[PDB]
Amino acid sequence: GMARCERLRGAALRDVLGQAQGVLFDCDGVLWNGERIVPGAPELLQRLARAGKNTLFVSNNSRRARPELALRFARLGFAGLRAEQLFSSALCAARLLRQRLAGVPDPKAYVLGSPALAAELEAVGVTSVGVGPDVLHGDGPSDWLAVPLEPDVRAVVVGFDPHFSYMKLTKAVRYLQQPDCLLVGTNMDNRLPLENGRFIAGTGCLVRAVEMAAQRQADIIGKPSPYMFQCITEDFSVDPARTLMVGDRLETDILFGHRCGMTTVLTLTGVSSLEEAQAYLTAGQRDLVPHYYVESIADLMEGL
Amino acid sequence: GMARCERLRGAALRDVLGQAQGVLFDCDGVLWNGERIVPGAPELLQRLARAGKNTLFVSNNSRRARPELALRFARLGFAGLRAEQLFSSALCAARLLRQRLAGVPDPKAYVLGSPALAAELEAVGVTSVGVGPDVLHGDGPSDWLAVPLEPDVRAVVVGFDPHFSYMKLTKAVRYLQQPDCLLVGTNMDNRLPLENGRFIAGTGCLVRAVEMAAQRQADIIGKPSPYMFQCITEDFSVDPARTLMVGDRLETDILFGHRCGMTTVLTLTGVSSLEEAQAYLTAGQRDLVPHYYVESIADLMEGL
Ligand SMILES: [Mg+2]
Ligand SMILES: [Mg+2]
Repeated sequence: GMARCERLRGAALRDVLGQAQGVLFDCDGVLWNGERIVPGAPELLQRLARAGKNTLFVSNNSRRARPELALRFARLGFAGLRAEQLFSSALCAARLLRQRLAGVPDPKAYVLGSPALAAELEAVGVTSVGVGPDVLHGDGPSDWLAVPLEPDVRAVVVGFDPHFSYMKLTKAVRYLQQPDCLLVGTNMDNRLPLENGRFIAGTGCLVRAVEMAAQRQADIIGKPSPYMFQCITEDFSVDPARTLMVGDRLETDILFGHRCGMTTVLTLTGVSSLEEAQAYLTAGQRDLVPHYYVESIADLMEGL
Repeated sequence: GMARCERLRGAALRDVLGQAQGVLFDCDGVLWNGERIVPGAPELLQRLARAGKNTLFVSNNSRRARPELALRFARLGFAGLRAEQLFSSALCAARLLRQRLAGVPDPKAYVLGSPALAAELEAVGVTSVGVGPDVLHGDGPSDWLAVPLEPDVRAVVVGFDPHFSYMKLTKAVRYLQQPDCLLVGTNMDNRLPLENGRFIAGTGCLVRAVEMAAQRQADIIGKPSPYMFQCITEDFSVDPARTLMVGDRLETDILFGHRCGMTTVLTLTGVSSLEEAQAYLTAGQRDLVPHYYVESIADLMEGL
């Protein structure tokens, strides 16, 4: 219940991991950093599998699709992995629209995002527009507002989009003038972590901008939004009480666990540090303190 | 004292307006709506001048320089207007940087904004770069982050920029990696009002985007930011107790007045309606309740 931020070892470690029906893994900062993977991570999955434990993988990535993600696992030495275990914000975004755009014929979405995100939409029957560069044509507003749009658009989907422009912001706002139109954000992250400790602006910057202009609260898919779990529980029977959430980041992965009622395990490889976790415990922010923590997910094995 | 949202007529209209040493006007929705001016607005100004009252004009516009704004006034039938009375967010942005870069040699700023905003900076001694289109080329992040920047940049200034892109956002974040660098936002408005009641995304959307990515709280110039007043009091001696703030919007102009200690007057020829004012008074949110209100600023003449 109350995260004591205890290091998960020996007696407690065998208990909690042992009792777990399944384990939920963030990918970046947990299983790997770039193409260089965390020691013993592949073996951990093998043993989790043989222990009879369901392992699922969750990612706020919105740039590259399920197929190319499964391959990434293979490239990095993770084998025997089914695509059905992979859940990205783009996938779950598509899943949301399909449910919302139920009895709507020829469902269309304006997409400020990647070709992958489009693919995930196209896999659920939702056609896409907006992917790619949209440079600003015209002298002033009257020109920008006269650009012909898609009449069948029933949703604005903001994912990660390096081609995000004021022009796209305008189109999205225009589309959203129809109240019935949906606004979806793949994730609210302010930063996208990069391989060697670098970063660039995160999708949440683009989402928040559209929200402000359109004066709307977007539906967010990715962690720490509980819908990520919703997306999972539709496919898998996941008793959160018997499932561990493992992540490197406190503001995404851990908060996700608490909101879903999962026992959370912070790994000290990746973004967050223990000092920060205790600082939250230390600061009274009851929802960002991990129940347990480990130096690396490799430490989890003796629990099996 | 406590703004009761009273209708300003006869005795009350005679009292405070009579006692007022000066009057501060927002332009859009007060003096005019688009190119259509409020009947008798020019007359009010003529009569205020002869009454011996200093009139100043404040705007969150960042697309028009002081000169080009003065012309708008003259061409729209407002005569005897000195440019010294005009205060735009772009102008005050320049005033801020000049003060903050008080002793920096060859000061440079990265500007996500208009050529005008650049001019106000260039008139104040601050060199500018970033104005105009900045298309994103390169396959991924490593390419985007390897783009050579201008070394002398000591400030990021976010104004209204229809060329705003993820590349510009990226450049801004990189500049801001040096903590000593400044982050300035001309205004935080969610929307930019257009001639015929239309609108487009406001500067505040872009600013918030840069803030999130760079994890910075930008310094805001325009209303309702008190700095707009500071910018003015550097030029004019304004006793706020003897100065009227007149505006069409409650959340920008009126909030601005309360924060500066000016007697606030809502004109109903603009964005806000009387209904909204009564809602705030009813709700106890004192900083958005106008002390007084008039159907049009033309009603103020009988106070003289
Ligand atoms: Mg991660
Ligand atoms: Mg206005």
